[PDB]
Amino acid sequence: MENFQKVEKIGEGTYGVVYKARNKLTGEVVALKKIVPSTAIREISLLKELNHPNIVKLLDVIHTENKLYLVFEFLHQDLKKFMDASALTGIPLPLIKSYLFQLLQGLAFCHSHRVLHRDLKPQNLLINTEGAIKLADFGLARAFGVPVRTYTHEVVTLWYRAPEILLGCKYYSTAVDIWSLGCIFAEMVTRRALFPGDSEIDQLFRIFRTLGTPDEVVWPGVTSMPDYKPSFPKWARQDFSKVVPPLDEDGRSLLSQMLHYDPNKRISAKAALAHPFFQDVTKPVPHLRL
Ligand SMILES: N#Cc1cnn2cccnc12
Repeated sequence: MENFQKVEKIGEGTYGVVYKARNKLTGEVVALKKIVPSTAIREISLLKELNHPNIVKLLDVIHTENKLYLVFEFLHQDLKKFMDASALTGIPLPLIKSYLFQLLQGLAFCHSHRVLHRDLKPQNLLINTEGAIKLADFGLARAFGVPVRTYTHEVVTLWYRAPEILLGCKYYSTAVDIWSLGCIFAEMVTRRALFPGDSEIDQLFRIFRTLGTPDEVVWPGVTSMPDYKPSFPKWARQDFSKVVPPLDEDGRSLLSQMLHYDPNKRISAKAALAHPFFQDVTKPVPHLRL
């Protein structure tokens, strides 16, 4: 693209290469995404108007030469590297709470417009020096489906995937995003992924092992989902105090609601913003290494 000067490759999404680049007329540095169906162009252009302080701004959509490029605001780090970087000591809780609170704000906005992310994970949560956290690639899954490999044949992570998706539900809701964000929340607290599955059954069975094999008591209609099998092992549910120590009562309460099996029982973003866990939320600034 002639108006852009590629500074460096900085990623490789499900969708393709991500470059840091600098607008040749506007001086602007941006994230340049290389990704043509009529539908997909009409879906992306909706995304241009879906603006929020906790959503990485889509600056431009360039359709030229049957190539598609998306230009986003550039942020210098993602939550994955920040988490690796804070492995030895952990993210201080007040910072974890701030990030969760901002991310729920993002989702509450998106969801109010009936837009899902579908593929939340630490690598798509982008952090700045100001104590801000933003959701990247929002709305991209519906525009281009969610691949098993990346264009680089990289394996797409299952770790944050909701059970109803794993169980073959076609028509899933905004609750899928709540699940993922609860998995990330647990991960920030404990410094280990909650459910690090390396296939779909392994991901489903890691879920069942911590939370209990769902049944018709806790999840009405589960046994009639497309990929449910009566032969599932029946595992007992673990208590959360074992799952996420040393998270406090409020956090653990909030966490369990974000991880309800039944997508209709699972906490909404808007209702999670009201949880008393956030009573004393503040906005710390992280110490970063640019
Ligand atoms: N999409 C996107 C995006 C915006 N800023 N970024 C920095 C690093 C990696 N990806 C991005």
